[PDB]
Amino acid sequence: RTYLYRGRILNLALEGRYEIVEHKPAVAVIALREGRMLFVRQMRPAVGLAPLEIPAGLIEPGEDPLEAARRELAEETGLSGDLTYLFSYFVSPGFTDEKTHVFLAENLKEVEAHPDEDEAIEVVWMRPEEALERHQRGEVEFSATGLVGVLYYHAFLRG
Amino acid sequence: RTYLYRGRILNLALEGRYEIVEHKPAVAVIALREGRMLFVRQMRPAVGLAPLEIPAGLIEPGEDPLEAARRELAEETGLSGDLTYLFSYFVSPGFTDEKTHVFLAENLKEVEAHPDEDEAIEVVWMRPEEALERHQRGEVEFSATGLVGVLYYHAFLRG
Ligand SMILES: Nc1ncnc2c1ncn2[C@@H]1O[C@H](COP(=O)(O)OP(=O)(O)OC[C@H]2O[C@@H](O)[C@H](O)[C@@H]2O)[C@@H](O)[C@H]1O
Ligand SMILES: Nc1ncnc2c1ncn2[C@@H]1O[C@H](COP(=O)(O)OP(=O)(O)OC[C@H]2O[C@@H](O)[C@H](O)[C@@H]2O)[C@@H](O)[C@H]1O
Ligand SMILES: [Gd]
Ligand SMILES: [Gd]
Ligand SMILES: [Gd]
Ligand SMILES: [Gd]
Ligand SMILES: [Gd]
Ligand SMILES: [Gd]
Ligand SMILES: [Gd]
Ligand SMILES: [Gd]
Repeated sequence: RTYLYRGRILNLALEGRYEIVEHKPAVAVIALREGRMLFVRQMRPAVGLAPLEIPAGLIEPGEDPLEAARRELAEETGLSGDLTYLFSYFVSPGFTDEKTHVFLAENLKEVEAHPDEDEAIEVVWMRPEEALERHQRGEVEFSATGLVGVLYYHAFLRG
Repeated sequence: RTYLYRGRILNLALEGRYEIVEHKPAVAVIALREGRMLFVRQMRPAVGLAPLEIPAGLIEPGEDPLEAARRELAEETGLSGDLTYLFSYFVSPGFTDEKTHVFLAENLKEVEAHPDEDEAIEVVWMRPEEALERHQRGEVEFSATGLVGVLYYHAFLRG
């Protein structure tokens, strides 16, 4: 495996004829409250639009999945909760090793008296049914984390 | 956006401080039959293991999503069926523009008298319940397509 580029959140390498992109692992948090799921949107230069996602981020040096999940939820929404590990997935094993760990957040609580808002992120509480409905009409795009959250909801959280 | 590398299935570029990986779009096919979902496994150099996935592939030049879906299902499993577009998602909008289009395949039929097997792929018909169960114990890994298929099943195909 020879490297062509070593960067901030990724390295580009070649293994034979295989182009490989090493990428830090990540976390995603599904949070439901009063029939609404906590989605987030932000400027995504790579795609040129802001898809519907759920709180998520890269695991930082020194962090395990659970810890990164707590930090991302706290930093992007100013919330904490009781987290439960659900499952993980490789975003695109055909070229990258980025692995995402998904958690469920319950009993949401303000991290502090007056949470410090994240300017780069837009918090969007929305019924998972609406997110899917709108996506089906081509009105909104999904990130893998957003779609996984929506599907997980329909499969195990309704009622 | 300046390019550092132009390759076969991806280009590495820089947009300001953002590292961007342009990648061809892809397709995935969820197929259920007799309580079993059609999963596939193959050597994935990027991750060093063979996660549980569903028939999937890159959209080739000249193809639209539906056509690529038909080809991948045919080439990886030797099957055809009535396809229905379900939804799409960006695998990791934080660094790549790879977008995946998911379809449902019903009324599966042999593409030909004696289907030509794909040596690089391992076809694994398995109950989605078992896939999830085993993954939960750390016995098998999931690709985004595999997890999406499993969750979709639990949300809309049981009964
Ligand atoms: N990183 C790579 N570099 C060069 N050639 C590759 C690579 N990955 C696959 N190939 C070649 O392309 C052919 C398969 O093409 P695809 O139709 O795109 O399917 P595949 O890559 O096997 O799986 C596609 C989808 O699953 C996930 O891994 C990923 O998200 C991707 O969108 C194979 O015969 C293989 O030789
Ligand atoms: N391509 C990039 N290049 C350089 N810096 C980046 C990039 N993407 C994000 N950043 C920087 O990192 C910080 C955010 O880090 P993360 O915690 O990793 O979260 P984010 O990248 O915003 O979303 C993470 C997850 O969602 C999906 O887009 C993707 O699958 C990723 O795993 C931001 O302040 C931003 O400046
Ligand atoms: Gd984030
Ligand atoms: Gd972050
Ligand atoms: Gd504060
Ligand atoms: Gd609606
Ligand atoms: Gd494939
Ligand atoms: Gd293929
Ligand atoms: Gd044949
Ligand atoms: Gd079992």
